[PDB]
Amino acid sequence: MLAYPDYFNDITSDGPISVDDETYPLSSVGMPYYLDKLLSAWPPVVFKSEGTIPQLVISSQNEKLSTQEFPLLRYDRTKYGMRNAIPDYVCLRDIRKQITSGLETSDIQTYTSINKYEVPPAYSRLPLTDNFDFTPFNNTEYSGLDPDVDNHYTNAIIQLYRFIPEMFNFVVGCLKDENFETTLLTDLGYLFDMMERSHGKICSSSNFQASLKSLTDLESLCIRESIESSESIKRNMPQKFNRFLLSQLIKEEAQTVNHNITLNQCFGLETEIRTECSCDHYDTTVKLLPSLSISGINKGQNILPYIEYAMKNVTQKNSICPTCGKTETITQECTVKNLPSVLSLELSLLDTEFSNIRSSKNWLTSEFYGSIIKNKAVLRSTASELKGTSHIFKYELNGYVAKITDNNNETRLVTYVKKYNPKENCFKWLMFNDYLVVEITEEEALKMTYPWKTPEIIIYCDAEELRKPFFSVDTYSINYDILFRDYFAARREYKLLTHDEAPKSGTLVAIDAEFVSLQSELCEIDHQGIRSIIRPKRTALARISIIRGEEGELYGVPFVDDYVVNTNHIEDYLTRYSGILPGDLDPEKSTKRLVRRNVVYRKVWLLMQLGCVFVGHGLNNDFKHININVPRNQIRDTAIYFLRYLSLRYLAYVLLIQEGNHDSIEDAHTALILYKKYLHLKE
Amino acid sequence: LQYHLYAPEQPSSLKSLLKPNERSADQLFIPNNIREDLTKKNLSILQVFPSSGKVIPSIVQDYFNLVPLNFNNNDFLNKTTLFKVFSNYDGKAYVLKRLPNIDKSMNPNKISKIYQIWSKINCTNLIKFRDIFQTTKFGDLSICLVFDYYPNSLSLYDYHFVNFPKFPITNNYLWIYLVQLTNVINSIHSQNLSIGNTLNWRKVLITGDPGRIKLSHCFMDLLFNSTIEGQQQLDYKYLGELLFNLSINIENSNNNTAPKEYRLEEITPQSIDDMRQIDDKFKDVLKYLISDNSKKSIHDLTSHFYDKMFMVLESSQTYTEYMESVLSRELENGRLFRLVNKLNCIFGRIESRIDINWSESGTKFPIILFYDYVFHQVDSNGKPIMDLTHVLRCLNKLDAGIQEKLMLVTPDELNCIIISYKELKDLIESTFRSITQ
Amino acid sequence: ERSADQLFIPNNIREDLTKKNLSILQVFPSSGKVIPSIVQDYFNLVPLTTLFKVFSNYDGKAYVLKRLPNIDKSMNPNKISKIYQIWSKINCTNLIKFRDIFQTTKFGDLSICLVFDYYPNSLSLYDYHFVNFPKFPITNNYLWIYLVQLTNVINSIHSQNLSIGNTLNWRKVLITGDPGRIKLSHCNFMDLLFNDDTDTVVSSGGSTIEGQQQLDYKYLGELLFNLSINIENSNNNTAPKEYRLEEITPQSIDDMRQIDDKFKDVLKYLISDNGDSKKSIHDLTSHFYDKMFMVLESSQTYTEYMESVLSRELENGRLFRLVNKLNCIFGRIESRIDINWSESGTKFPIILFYDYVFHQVDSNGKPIMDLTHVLRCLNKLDAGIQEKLMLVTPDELNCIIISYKELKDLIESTFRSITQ
Repeated sequence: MLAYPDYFNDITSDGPISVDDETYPLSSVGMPYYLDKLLSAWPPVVFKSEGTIPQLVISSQNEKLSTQEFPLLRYDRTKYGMRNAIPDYVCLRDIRKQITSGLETSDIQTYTSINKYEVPPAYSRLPLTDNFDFTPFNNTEYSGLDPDVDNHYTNAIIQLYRFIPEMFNFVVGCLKDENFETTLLTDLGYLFDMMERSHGKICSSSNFQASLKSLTDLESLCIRESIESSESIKRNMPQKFNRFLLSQLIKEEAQTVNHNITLNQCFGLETEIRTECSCDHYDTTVKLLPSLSISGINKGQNILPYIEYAMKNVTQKNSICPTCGKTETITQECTVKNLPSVLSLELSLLDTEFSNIRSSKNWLTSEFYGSIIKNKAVLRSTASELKGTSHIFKYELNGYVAKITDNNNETRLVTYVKKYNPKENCFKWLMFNDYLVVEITEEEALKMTYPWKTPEIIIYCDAEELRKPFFSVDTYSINYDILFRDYFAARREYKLLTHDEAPKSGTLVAIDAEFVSLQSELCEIDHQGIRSIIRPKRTALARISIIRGEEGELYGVPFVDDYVVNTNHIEDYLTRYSGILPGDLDPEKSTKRLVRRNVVYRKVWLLMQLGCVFVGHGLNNDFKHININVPRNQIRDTAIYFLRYLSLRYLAYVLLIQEGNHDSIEDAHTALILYKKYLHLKE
Repeated sequence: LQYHLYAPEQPSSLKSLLKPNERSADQLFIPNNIREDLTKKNLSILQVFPSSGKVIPSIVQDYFNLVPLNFNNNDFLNKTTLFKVFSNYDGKAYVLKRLPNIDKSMNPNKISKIYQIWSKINCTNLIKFRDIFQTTKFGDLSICLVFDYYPNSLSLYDYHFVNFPKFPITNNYLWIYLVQLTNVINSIHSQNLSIGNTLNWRKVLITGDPGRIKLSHCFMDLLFNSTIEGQQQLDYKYLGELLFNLSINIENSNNNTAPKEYRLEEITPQSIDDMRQIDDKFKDVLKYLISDNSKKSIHDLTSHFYDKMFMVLESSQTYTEYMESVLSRELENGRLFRLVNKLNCIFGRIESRIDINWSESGTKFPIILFYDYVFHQVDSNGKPIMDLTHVLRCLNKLDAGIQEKLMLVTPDELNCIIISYKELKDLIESTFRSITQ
Repeated sequence: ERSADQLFIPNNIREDLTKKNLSILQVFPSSGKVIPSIVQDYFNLVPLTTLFKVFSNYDGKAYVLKRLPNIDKSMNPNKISKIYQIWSKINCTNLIKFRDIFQTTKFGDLSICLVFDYYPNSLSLYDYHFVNFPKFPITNNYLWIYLVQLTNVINSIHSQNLSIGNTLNWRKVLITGDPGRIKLSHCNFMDLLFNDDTDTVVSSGGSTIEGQQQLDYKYLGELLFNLSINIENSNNNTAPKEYRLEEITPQSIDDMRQIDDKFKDVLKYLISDNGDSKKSIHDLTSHFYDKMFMVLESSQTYTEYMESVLSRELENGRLFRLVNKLNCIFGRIESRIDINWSESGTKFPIILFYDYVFHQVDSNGKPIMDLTHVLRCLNKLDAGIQEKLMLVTPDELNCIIISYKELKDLIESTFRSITQ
């Protein structure tokens, strides 16, 4: 009937014209008279897609198994997202330009905006950061983090974990012993010590990030698999990072002397997976997992059912078993036996679900009660609503990390957190975006209504355990051995400390350090004189030297003189400004070479903890690149107020000579003498 | 008879709000005014009305399918002088003007002479003059002229004050008018021929905006049963009449007030000096045109304004580039359309619909996946949306042979296929050919 | 071939333009950092090697980038600002527009880069007339046109008190579009950029701008001279001879063989220095006159031609929109397993109709695609005509009757439902 030629349409045409004919114009058949709007009329839609900057145990398929030679089948989170989605559009010019002070100082701390869609100033990108002192951004007593590291988003996550009492107290606790073999746990401990110690100004994650980057050179396979603007891609990474960090830390806490494995208890989830099929015979496994990843279908009122399903779920995936090679759809059922003291939630969802979540009111529950019955974990909002053993655990929201996409459609990460105040028996809510810290109201904290905000990571903790106080490392007795002995994994001379001198509060020591540049600062200049800094400078520690300050000048013997031997494939060694070998690399290096592994950092840190004052040509630059800050009490240095800074070699001749290549100990020594001059000079 | 429902322009506020990268649906395509004009042209040329053997000629000379244009007549008394015509040779139509009831047969030699002289001259902005001939089909012993058509052309008079919604007549345009008229004058005088004194508002038609001015009638007396130089200079005054008269009614034009017309006799230099809103250079030019001798030369007149001549050239060239751009884009749209037709032909086949994914075979799967990729678009946040410029990019890229690579994703989201556009074009064309035979 | 002034009419327009946008679209290079991935607002670089074709981020409008490969030290940003401010304002048809100048380290050497509007498949006069096969031999008319447009550039540049420089040679001025449209490129920005002192405050001695301003006249003379003289070398296939102000003598321009003596007078005016030159655009143009009418005439002619060819093609865009919308609505994954889109459902006629238009059966035995069928169906649907169509399920027992208007309303309703 309808087949060509039909009587309806084709009756006029004697033979078919092919679509590929250019001689035959499309105008050949005119439209008849129309009294109404055409379908071809296009609705008033804006088009944002063009000029988008590209790139920001089973195989094959289940039911897709009819294939040509072509397909390679790995997918989802790693690359893109939901099928054929259009990428959001970001314009670089608008991205790199915006901030000086923002032109605003006081109004920047306002977290609420009258417009629902508008992104508040606090969430907006903060300016990048000679030396500049940013006072107005943080009025709280809790430190913020510097945005400049290899990948800054991690900060958001770390700050969160900082407020988990168990986590913090444990990791800071592990500083008491050596534990040099564990990079991440220790470095994170020191970082924790920074954020804790300074009720005040900012701390940097640089050493942590460096160590992590060095480490990446089953979980390692996962994060490496996820691995390939420089900073741009949060695509699925932060979730994965959460898993990697947690799991790795558990792996490392094994290596500590006591084998404490407290994390294994605290974040630990016994996961029971049962596979039902043939040719696998039967297989049942149980494994401890740090975090649970949430997905789902409704089969809601609020977040809890998602959690419940995450804890007990049966899913069907098509697998090939190593037992017998039969490849078929297999059914796995996994349930978790226990409820941890602290649990971490990784949100991987269809964006539609994110929409539905934004639609719901108070979708995130401030607190909930939960217990296991049968083999099935159950979680409900109120004690009575569940009936059972009445052995129930109270879980309160400790904090969460949220992704923010502003109007320019660039992506940043921010942290929401809760802290206990023992007096008044109260809770306070805080937001951390990089070096910006704001005390905020609960109602704003829980509100999911905002369209830019998407939840990424959510951390829940036990009510009784959360209210336990935070403890600084000072309460524990600390191992000072590395100060008194030598660990080196050639320099002329130096003398290790003995038990007699007793460095303590008031003790005087001298220090200087020398650095090597891992990266050069690169600028781009458009019209109208705007300095765009792309690829920021990456600097690493090279040499550290500390000499005795007891009895005034006294002994000329160095407390420690150390080379750090770090290999990131340096661009330039700055040999002129500071003597560097090069080739300090561990295998071929003739010098006392120690993997920094906090150890030099440990010397300086135990020193500053004991409260011994530091001397130098200037403390700030050096300490800033050592990734440690010390109170002004220890701070005193030679350089004096002059029309910026003052140069030491210049001052030496004035104080009576000088040479082109200067050992660090020399600068430190001369510095110490200069301080001695400064005291007696008085008026 | 007319429809503005082809497509509504998007609201002005949106266009104002648009970011530089951001495009709107009309901007991808040909703007409405040009397409409407061209469409009206096509319709007006193409329209053919039925005819009677005895009321109107079946065939005349080399010409047929005659239809009268009843509306253009100054004759007022007798049936219309001018008719629309389709030529036998070449088509493209043309215009014909009838000259009825001639006293006595004029010799063919004279007609041949007139033809040779007026055919010899070729100038744009001067309506091309085609074959002239005498025929009996009217049985009035009638001699007729043939011109190029140049459809929907309005006289400057009709252009600004009446025919369309009234148009503002800014002096800038006046400059262009002056330049083009200067061109036709120079071109006709180059053949030493005399102008016709048809230079007044009427009979001077505009086409091809911005302002392409052309003279039509351009001398009819030579057909009929002072020296050359005298007339040749005399016309300067006529042009002056035109430009002055235009110049004075500008204010009347803006508020669409009724015009005043003035003859060259009424013109006073002081009155010219009196007028405002005009560039003193152009005023000086008008002064040159109206005043009596030092014979008036093309040299001096053109010598008055060099810069504005360059201005006119600039405008013309810019517009040319504009038109090229629009033409390129729409031709591209056509090709792309055909492509979409082939892609559509392969996709969604009824034979193919019994799997949850719609590919019948495994060979056809990648193209179908691609179809899903281009046409079935999902916004971020997970809501469906259809972009066009995306579609244009993918289709355009596919038409070419370029090696850019695509990650195509299955409807499971579990799986993917990696493919290069060259392989896609080859695959689509080969498959299409296979299906079609 | 040789023609009257139709001059801007190209031999084959469709081929040229299609090839042009095709040339615009192509990007080969990716992997290596020899050519970096992204520079400022610019990306998708392809070499033309110091010179690249680039797609901008901001505009999304393809442009070209000039690399300017090594720089002593950091450029005084104010100078760059000066260059941008000065040349961004100027607008000329025959001078390729200057959009953005910037300094970048992305090459891993210190490079300053310029960006110009794109004019694809454009060749230099050197290449166009003499070497590249087949070569169109310079006819006096074309020469006149060249002269007029370059003169335009002279007027436009000098009117803003800037000098064009030593770029007036033919190889640095390219043609855009095959037959007649000319454009020049670089304009010697090097003078303004690389100088420590230009304060643009003349002492009593006076400014140095005028001298260069005359120099431009001289250079124009050189270009036009070389082209005009090498004409015979062009007509027969042969290599050209090059000349310079130093080498150029009037006795020879008078000893020229095929040239209009008027052009000889023009060349003479341009090449010669006089005790008082005072060369103005006015005098030279006074030499010119009618040739302006020639270029304008050709321009209008080309406009008319393009309008003519465009007329046939204009309808297709609409069709594009229509098939695009229908395509949007038809095959969505969620729509695949819905009960509405099933054999008994509201949406079913859409599938049946689409099958009807696009999926044809010859003698019930194979597929065929008729174009006029597709256009007829689509046009009639767009118009929304009250006319009835009989569609089959096709489980062949029962059928559905539907009118094009109802199809139109239904389709738009569905589309609106999917969107928004």
